[PDB]
Amino acid sequence: GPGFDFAQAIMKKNTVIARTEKGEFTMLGVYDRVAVIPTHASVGETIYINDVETKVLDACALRDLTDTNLEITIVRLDRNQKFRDIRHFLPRYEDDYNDAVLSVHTSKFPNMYIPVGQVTNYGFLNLGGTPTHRILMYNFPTRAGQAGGVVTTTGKVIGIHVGGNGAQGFAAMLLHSYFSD
Amino acid sequence: SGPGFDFAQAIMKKNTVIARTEKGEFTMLGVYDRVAVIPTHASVGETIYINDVETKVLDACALRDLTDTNLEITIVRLDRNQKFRDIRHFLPRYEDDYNDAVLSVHTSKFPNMYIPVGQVTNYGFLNLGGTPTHRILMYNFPTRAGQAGGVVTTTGKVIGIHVGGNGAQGFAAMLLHSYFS
Amino acid sequence: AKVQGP
Repeated sequence: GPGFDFAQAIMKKNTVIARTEKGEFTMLGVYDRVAVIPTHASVGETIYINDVETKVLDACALRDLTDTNLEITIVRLDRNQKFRDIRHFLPRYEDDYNDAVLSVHTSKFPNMYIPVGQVTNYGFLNLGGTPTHRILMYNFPTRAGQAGGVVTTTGKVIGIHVGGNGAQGFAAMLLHSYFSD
Repeated sequence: SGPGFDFAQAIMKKNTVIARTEKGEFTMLGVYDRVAVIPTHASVGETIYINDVETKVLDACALRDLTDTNLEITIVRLDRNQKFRDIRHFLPRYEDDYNDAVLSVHTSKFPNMYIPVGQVTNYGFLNLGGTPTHRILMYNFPTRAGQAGGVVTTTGKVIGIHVGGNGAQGFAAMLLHSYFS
Repeated sequence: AKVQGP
């Protein structure tokens, strides 16, 4: 299929298993030594990348123009490998999507590929008492340990999984402007 | 682990078709020759669409055990020219529990789905939609409608096909080598 | 449990 082949290429080439004090997360490498992870991971001065302690050169919890949390934390890693540049796969603006796939890879959820289908630009969301913006929503019974999962469509990496409420899953948008220029 | 995911992918690529009956699309596992299996509640008829190709059902057998209790497995002989790769040597010979299992589904609704469902436990009994059923496997994953027929595998073992769920757990009918002796 | 076909 078209979605699965692309999703698997992003997972194999541009993801690592990140482990913080909060546990295991799927982490997407975007370019150079820059990666993203849900802010609730509570990243620190060091982080385990595929079971190798790695120095965190920089970490920035993103906020929008309204100073509202986006639940995405950009991380610059002190590692030898450089991520393949996938910024041209990132959407340029907020949108809705169809035929989306959620891909997760952790010790608990290894090689998980879920066609979630329709993805809605929900926008505002109170995530555990924290106002959040730019949230995508899909119908999927979420479970703990999937935070950081990559949401892709036909040829685009559109967001990362940040939470859910039993029957719906929520992802933070990935936008080209976050990493460009 | 990669072996499990790779094995599941191989089974799906070589030994599965999209079967459509009057009830909808099911994941169908090919076992050997022109023999395949599908959950009995799919209501196989004189004809069945195999990847959108009307195929005559040369014979069908809804399996029941020595107690005349439903097993939810229907063996079907298909009038086709292609021959399924013989996978009967991957079928367990007796009832057992398994670890690190994968549920794999392929339909128009769930294309190329791969779910690490974890530990699998066998129960002699399940009341499936009011129908007493025997030789059942349970896993703790919120499976949903449209996944019936999905293949349950571990590395080197094709152990069952998905048949139902309760919202929080999934249930598969067990595949045994003696069914295809 | 309930049969979970299409």
